[PDB]
Amino acid sequence: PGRRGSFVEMVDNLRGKSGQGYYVEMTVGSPPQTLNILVDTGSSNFAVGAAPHPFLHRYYQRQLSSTYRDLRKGVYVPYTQGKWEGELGTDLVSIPHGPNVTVRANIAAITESDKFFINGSNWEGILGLAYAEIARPDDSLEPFFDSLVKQTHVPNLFSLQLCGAGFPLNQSEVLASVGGSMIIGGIDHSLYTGSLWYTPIRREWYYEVIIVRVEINGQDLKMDCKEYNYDKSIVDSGTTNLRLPKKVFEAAVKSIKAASSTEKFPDGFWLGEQLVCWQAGTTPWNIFPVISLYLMGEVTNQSFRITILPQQYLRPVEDVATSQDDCYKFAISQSSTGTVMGAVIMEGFYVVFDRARKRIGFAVSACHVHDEFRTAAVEGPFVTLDMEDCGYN
Ligand SMILES: C[C@@H]1C[C@H]1CNC(=O)[C@@H]1C[C@H]1[C@]12CN(c3ncccn3)C[C@H]1CSC(N)=N2
Repeated sequence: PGRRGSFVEMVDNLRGKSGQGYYVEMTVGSPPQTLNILVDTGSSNFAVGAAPHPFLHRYYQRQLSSTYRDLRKGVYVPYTQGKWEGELGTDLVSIPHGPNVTVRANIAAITESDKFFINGSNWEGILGLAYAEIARPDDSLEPFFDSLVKQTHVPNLFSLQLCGAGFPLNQSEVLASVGGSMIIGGIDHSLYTGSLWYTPIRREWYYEVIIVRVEINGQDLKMDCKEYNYDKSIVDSGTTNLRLPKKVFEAAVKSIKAASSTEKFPDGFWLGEQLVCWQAGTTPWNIFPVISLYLMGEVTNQSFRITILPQQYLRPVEDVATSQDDCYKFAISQSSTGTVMGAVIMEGFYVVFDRARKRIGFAVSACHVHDEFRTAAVEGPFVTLDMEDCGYN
């Protein structure tokens, strides 16, 4: 049967790119104040700029909202590479290109920050879509999606199609371009090809999953599978890169270098810091390997795999000269906090966050970048034993 798309009202509601984030339009307050909001599956707070900042063109003005409620409590969120801090309250919230509902939700009004807002990103706040366990300051602060489900008939599921262009976008192009879809309350069949395969959500905190096998061009990385999930593996639209635990990163980069050895790149490239450039149109995709992550299936002793191309893990960037060369950064990097399946991974796939059934679905994205010879893939099943043992305790 032909694939019908039954969520037209939400298709194409995102903008952005992997390096700066994908965002959706929201409104807060009465009368509605429009803000662009980063979709972040790796955190659980709805937090919006609420005071001037050099990188904000607008911000939430609580004094202008008749429906604002002050919770008279602060929240401070320091993290590895930045901080956000603010004041808790509630207000009415809508998603214009979302379900036709308005809900009362917690909002952290950000008053101070450090390397949080991104120059030219076009977003003014973040929508943490993960679970209450990791909400700040504590799990009593109900996340937005939990409020949405509790207050409306919206089904307890959302799905993301993040669409990488495969080439750089400036602020102008990125403002005019469709960056993907967030389907609130359903699955839109127009956004993917082939079958959806589901992996269990291991625990409802982050969107935690279990990786059971890794291959580079079909060659097994051959690590103890616990290494792949040390100390967790998560799906995080608020991270650019595929991030891998130190040991796994070292093994993966060794293998990717070996596969790509017909061309030599500086250390700075492999450290994700330095761009590589080729003459227009000549990027040698074929010398770079595909990468497969096998995920625990829903059936006992079954796994499936997702396969990405260099068109996913090489992130398009602009040159210093803004030349006609095609340039990229290596978007795989080291983690000390587990595997992070970030935006560059997610760009390969339509990802279904099936909270109701405690599972995450993957299918090949209708908007993934590929070439005439290779495409991204989601394939199964494989017989895989002792998969629970891959999880870290
Ligand atoms: C793809 C986009 C270009 C990337 C920029 N990403 C971001 O600015 C992300 C929103 C942030 C955070 C908000 N963070 C946090 N940690 C604990 C509790 C609440 N918030 C951590 C911080 C980094 S990782 C993450 N998923 N979310």
